[PDB]
Amino acid sequence: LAPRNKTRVVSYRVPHNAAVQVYDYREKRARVVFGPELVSLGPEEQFTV
Amino acid sequence: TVGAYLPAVFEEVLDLVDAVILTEKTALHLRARRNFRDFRGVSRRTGEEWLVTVQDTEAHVPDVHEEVLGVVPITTLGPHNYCVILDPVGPDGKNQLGQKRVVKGEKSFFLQPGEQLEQGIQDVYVLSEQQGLLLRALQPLEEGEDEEKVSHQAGDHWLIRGPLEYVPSAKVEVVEERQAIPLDENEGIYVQDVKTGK
Amino acid sequence: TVGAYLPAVFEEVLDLVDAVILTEKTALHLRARRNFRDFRGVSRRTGEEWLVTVQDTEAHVPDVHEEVLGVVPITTLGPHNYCVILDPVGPDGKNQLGQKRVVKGEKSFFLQPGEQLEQGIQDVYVLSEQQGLLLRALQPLEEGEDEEKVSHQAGDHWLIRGPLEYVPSAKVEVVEERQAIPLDENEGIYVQDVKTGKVRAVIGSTYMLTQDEVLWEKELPPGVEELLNKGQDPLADRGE
Repeated sequence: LAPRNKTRVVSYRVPHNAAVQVYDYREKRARVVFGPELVSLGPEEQFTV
Repeated sequence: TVGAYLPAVFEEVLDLVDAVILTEKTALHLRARRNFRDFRGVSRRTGEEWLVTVQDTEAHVPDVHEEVLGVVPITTLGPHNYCVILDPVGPDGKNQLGQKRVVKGEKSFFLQPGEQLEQGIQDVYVLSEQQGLLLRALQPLEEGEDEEKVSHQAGDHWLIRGPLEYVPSAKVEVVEERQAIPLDENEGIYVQDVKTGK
Repeated sequence: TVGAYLPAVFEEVLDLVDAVILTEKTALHLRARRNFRDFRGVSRRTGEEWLVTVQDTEAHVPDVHEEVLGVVPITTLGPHNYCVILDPVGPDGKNQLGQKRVVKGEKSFFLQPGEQLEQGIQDVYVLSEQQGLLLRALQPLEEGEDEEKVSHQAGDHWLIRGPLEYVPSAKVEVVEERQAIPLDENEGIYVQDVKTGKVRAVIGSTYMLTQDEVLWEKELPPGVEELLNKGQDPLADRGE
């Protein structure tokens, strides 16, 4: 409902069985992370929808 | 001469000039109409203005030559106050026109004949650890009132933060009040270093 | 003579001329009606105008010959101020007509009889690192107030940027205020070097356009512009 802050780092809390792959476009390195960790996007990391 | 004065045949009495009582918070701002020497013993030119304080006389009486422009109240600054004097008085006694001088705290001074405050009794910038300041050196190589005596060039910015009671000099100019953004672990912001573009 | 003056049989009193009080912020602008020598001791020609300041006399009285045109206030410049004097006074005392002179900061001076300000008390150009200036040498070989003492020819532009408190000289002319465009990695602009005609893609740090570069508009073919705005992620946006 409330609009998000564009300044803040986009963080997505990954569940223990789910898996998200992020594309760090600045260095062309693709990493996929899973577990209890919340992944934090960099300046150009984007989620795999 | 104190008492009943009997004027001579040649002298025509106009009025009794009242001596103005000078307190530590007031001083007499007066010009000179003719070249003369006052009761202090220093010759004053025509049109020269100066201040009479308590250190000279407790009760000065506006002289026949001296034209009192009005009393001047004291310009007192607390320990958390600063002010910018427009056209300050130099060592020669004349105004340094076009220049400005900053006065620090706890200095009760009188506004000299020509000196003006830029904005009044301003407040000095005290800053916490998570508070700060973005500046702009209006001139070149200030290299003053800096802990590392670093000298900024004219037009570049720098950051002053932390527990510092900072008073902006005549060369620098405060751009914006900057506040630190409280971020814990796995949280943060996206800063853009515009000097390098990244 | 100070006091009650008794005029003679030959002299007819017209009026008491009042001496004008000169302060450090004012001076007397007056011409001369006849050839004479003033109280300073320098002979003045007919029609010559000059200034009387506090360094000469604290209270000068407009002489019978001298015609006071009016008081002149001081032209004070702060440390962040400059001004352009139109027709300045040279070493011979006469005006250098058609020329202009720039005055730097912190110099309180009086406008001489003939000198005019071009636009008033202008502000000197201070520039940040990501700010800058595009100039135009109205004359040839300025080779002045330049760090490398480089001499531009007449009509060519150059770029001044960085922490420089720059004051435009009488020969140069500021064309436009130029600002550096903040670009991070994998982002950039299309600059067009019009001196050589070629267009390149600058990507990397925050690039600032040089003296002979203009932004080039890449015209994409129609349809492609829709696929870049719509197709942000075709792996997820594929059903339409």
